[PDB]
Amino acid sequence: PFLELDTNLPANRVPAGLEKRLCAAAASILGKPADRVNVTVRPGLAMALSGSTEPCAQLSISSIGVVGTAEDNRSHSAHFFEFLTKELALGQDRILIRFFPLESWQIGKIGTVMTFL
Amino acid sequence: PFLELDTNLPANRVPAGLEKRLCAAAASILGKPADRVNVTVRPGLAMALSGSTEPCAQLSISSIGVVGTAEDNRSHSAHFFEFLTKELALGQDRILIRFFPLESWQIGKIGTVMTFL
Amino acid sequence: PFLELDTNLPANRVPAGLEKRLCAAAASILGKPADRVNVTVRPGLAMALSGSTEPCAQLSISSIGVVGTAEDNRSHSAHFFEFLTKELALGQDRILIRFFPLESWQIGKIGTVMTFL
Repeated sequence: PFLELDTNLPANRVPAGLEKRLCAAAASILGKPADRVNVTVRPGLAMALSGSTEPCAQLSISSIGVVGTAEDNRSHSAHFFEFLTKELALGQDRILIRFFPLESWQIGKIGTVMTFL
Repeated sequence: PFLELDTNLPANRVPAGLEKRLCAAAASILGKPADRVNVTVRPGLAMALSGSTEPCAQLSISSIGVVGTAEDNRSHSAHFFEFLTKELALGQDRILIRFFPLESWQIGKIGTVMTFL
Repeated sequence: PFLELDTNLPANRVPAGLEKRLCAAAASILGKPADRVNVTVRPGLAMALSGSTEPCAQLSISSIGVVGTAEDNRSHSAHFFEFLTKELALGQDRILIRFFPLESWQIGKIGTVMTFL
């Protein structure tokens, strides 16, 4: 899975090790191994969420197979909100998630694509 | 709507309050309330646009319903170019926009997805 | 084409001129002119790739027509991995690519969309 987190928290207010703890959280929530989880955190951005510049975070989750229905994404959403509200000390009104299904022909790995691996 | 702006302008050359003025602009252009507009600005990046590293900006716009046809996106494009060329003091050759339709099962909000709200 | 590169290398460890050399590389690999290539590099991020925070890079490639099959993307992947492993001095285990097809109604250029140009 690919997780990308944009936040207007400065880098020195993002907890040390967040990118590693998010790998372990995503592994349990999405049912994929932690060594196949990829996390990108982009702090110190200028953001408005719901029209407000108070601290906030945007998470994008992309994966093959597991983020492609409302019923699956409702479950994933509940668990990611619990994790992030605690780690970032944000209210649930200050986080949004987007889910993007991927197919194997879209993922370039070790000089080929996943269709052939 | 979700608006993401990448620019090679340094943070101290991006006008103060741009993320808030872009909420109000997007509200009028896309016909959605300003309190449902989300803006992310990422300044100080290394960019080439049309092969050139002169100051430039990339805007991504994602929304349910309203960015899914050529005729709608032509109108949105004209209005966003007018707003951004003035705010950033860039020529129209230095801006590109990408439009991405979303569906309600893709948006995680308050621990669920929008399909159920 | 649109190329977006996220890396946990600090800005002062990314080779000067990478955004320009990536325009020339993408032109040859994707068969589009260098003056239609757009590159965004975001350095200094907090990243884990395959569960590890060692130096790594994520590349996203979006284009009309040329990134929409496994056979095309296998070729593109091989060439981009050769370019990036040398430029960033990373192993092939530390890079992933995502490919995204676009349609002309999604691209805002000079105040319209590409459908009308």
